Amino acid sequence: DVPTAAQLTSLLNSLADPNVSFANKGSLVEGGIGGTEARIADHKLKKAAEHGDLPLSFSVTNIQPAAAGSATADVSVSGPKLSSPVTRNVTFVNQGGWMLSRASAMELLQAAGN
Repeated sequence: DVPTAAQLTSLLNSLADPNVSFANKGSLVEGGIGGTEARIADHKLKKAAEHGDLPLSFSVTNIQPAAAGSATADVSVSGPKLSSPVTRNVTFVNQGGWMLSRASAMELLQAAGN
C-alpha cells in the first residue's frame, strides 16, 4: 500500500498552514512534535509568512515503497519567494493516515532557514 499524490500534498498543505500552530500539527508527524521542535517550526513558518513566502505549493512525484510500511516521494515546493522550485525526497509513514517521518520532518525543518 502506497499513498496517493493527493494524500501527500493534502498533508504537506496542513503542515504548511500558518493559521495553525505546530502544537496542533502533532497528528501530522511521526512521533508528534515536542514543545522544542514545535516552537522552531512555528517561528520559521511565522518568519516565512512575514516575508511573503506563503502560500507554499507542493507537487509530489516518484512515490515509492519503503520498509516497515513507509513510502518515499519527491516533493517540489513553490511559492512567491522561490524563483525556481526546490525538490526534496522525503519519506512518509502511515499510522492512522500518512505522516511525515520524524527523520524527514527534522530534515525539512533544518533546511528551511537561518
